[PDB]
Amino acid sequence: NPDDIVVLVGRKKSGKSYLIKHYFIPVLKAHKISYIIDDHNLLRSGSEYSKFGYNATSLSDIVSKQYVVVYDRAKNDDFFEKLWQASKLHSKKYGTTVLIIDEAYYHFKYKQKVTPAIDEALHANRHAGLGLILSTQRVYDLMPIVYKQADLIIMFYTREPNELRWISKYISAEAAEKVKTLKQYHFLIYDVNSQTIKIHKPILE
Ligand SMILES: Nc1ncnc2c1ncn2[C@@H]1O[C@H](COP(=O)(O)OP(=O)(O)CP(=O)(O)O)[C@@H](O)[C@H]1O
Ligand SMILES: [Mg+2]
Ligand SMILES: [Mg+2]
Ligand SMILES: [Zn+2]
Repeated sequence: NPDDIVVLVGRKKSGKSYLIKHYFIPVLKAHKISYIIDDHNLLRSGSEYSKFGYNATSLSDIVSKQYVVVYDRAKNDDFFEKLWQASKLHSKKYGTTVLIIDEAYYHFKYKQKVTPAIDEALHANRHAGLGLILSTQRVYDLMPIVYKQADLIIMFYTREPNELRWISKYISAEAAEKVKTLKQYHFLIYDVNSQTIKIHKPILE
């Protein structure tokens, strides 16, 4: 489902962005589904996702360009609110769109303020015609309501006790047990709605 909320959790170099770049993005593009990437990581030239769409420099670009990448310099509440409004208008034009947010702790941080945009993103995304892919490094980086509102939660290896406790409490105790034994680039997929778990082999490319 293009309007699903998907959350990816994995340590640095776990393979979560690789999953976005070589599974999610290709599948979206294959089904002719548009996306907007909120990118926080600068590279030597450009940003991490520069190759994956039009590098926007105005709000107008966000609405008009079918595949769009937004480098987020301010990384604040005001920016996400503006991006969300522009994403909704983008969705009006291009139909159901996935908003991809790497390093999502900038906008959905544990104990941060829930703006109107955040509340809408997590509760009214389908009506807004927007799916979400949210990515973070530790489970406890984000507001627990993100996991309660997700449709799919993807997790790579961890045995960190606070992480396991969060997973047990807000996601699934079965997930908390199974995440401990994942090998490199293997991942667990928890379906929040069916309460089902599948272990996935590393993706090819
Ligand atoms: N399924 C897979 N098969 C082979 N190699 C993989 C893989 N998934 C990830 N890798 C390798 O691991 C490296 C790091 O992957 P990735 O960038 O997805 O993790 P990450 O997003 O957590 C790092 P960062 O914290 O910088 O964002 C990639 O350069 C890739 O070469
Ligand atoms: Mg990454
Ligand atoms: Mg130890
Ligand atoms: Zn951002």
